[PDB]
Amino acid sequence: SGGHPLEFLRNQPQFQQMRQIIQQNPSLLPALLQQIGRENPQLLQQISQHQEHFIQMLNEP
Amino acid sequence: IETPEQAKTRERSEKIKLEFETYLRRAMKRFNKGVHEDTHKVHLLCLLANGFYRNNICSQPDLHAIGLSIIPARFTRVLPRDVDTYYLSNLVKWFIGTFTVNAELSASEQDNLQTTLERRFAIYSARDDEELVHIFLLILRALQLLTRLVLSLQWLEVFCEQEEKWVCVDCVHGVVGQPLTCYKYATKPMTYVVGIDSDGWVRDVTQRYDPVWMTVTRKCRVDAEWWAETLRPYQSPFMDREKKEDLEFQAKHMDQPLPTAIGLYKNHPLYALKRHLLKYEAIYPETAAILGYCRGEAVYSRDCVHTLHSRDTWLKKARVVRLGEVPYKMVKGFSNRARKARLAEPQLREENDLGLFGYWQTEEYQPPVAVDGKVPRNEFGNVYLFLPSMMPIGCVQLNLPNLHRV
Repeated sequence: SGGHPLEFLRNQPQFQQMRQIIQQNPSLLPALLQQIGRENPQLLQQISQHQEHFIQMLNEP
Repeated sequence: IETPEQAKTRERSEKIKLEFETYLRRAMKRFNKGVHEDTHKVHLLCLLANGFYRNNICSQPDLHAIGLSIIPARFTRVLPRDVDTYYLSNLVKWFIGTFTVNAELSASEQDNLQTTLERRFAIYSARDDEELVHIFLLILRALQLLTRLVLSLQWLEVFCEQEEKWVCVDCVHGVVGQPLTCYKYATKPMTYVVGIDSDGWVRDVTQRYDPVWMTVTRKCRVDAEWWAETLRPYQSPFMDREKKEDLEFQAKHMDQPLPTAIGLYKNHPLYALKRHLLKYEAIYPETAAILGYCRGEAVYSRDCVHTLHSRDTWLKKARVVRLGEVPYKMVKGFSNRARKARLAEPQLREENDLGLFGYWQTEEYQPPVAVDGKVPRNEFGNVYLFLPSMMPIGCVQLNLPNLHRV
């Protein structure tokens, strides 16, 4: 299949926590951006393309 | 005082260090620009996610039932297929005179948005404009009316089957069918305007409302491919409706006579001036229709402006310039000493002609056939294999050292 570069972050615990943050609590959403403010070159680099999997992962409860 | 040789070495070192520093500055500026663009895209995605969550909230049957319980029975007797602009105007006028805006209403951080909307319906008071828009959207959806909530990064769009067209509705100011007014009351920078329907499909309706779409907004929006990829999973299956909407948008865009600034015609598909044409660009046909005149300068469609390339360029592009054709365009060329001869004699600077042939003057390339066990060659005893399709038929390329010797 077309293995997306975001596949590894599927089971990443901090990535899962940020996904849960996006899903329910927008008060914690800026804190998610804080992770972006720490170090996230690859995540924002690859977030341009193949966002369907990213959106589905964010919607995952 | 340094010796001249040491001074020259020092100058070389300083120049190299300065060049590397400038390169590092360029790399840093590119990285910062990319990070800023990524952050803007992330913010746009976050706004889209918030809008999707709010729209999914606004699809609850309980809210629709509550809205219908307040709608008078005179409105329910009109079929959704028979909804007209006059009915929409009457409903908006009734809505304004019944629902009032009260900013003094308390904002609880714990209550859900659905509970807030239910309380606003019960008290018939809206905290702000957005809550009023949501209330009117729920009221419209109570009557089984196909309505899109439109946000600019808000109003409504109602699809009339009699017109088969979307009429814009602004509940706060009592505006129906006036996209210009909706653009007027929107946020100052209009770059993206999206209508999300009840089914969840998102349509970029920025073209209908923003007249600056083609002139400044196009140069100020995100990548068209990226936005298309973003909206692709949320494209409605009603392809014909999208096509009709796009045709109406094109018709509205063609209604604009001409922009006020010559600079707006630069690199514009609908404008495409004369002076702005590049080295490979030429108007074809030269008798093309004139879209207008700006400060004495004629306007032609960009489709009439074709990119012309040299004959060998077309050969590289798997195309053959038709034999005996007069070159449509004559431009300067960059070559070996034939090029520098123009510098040697300035009168020859414009004398050297590089024949650019249009796509209308080029046919598809045809690969050669090996003859008598010998590979067909170029004009100079070589075989150009920029594309594998240009390989002679019956010949194979082998990349072996001393193969020529063998």
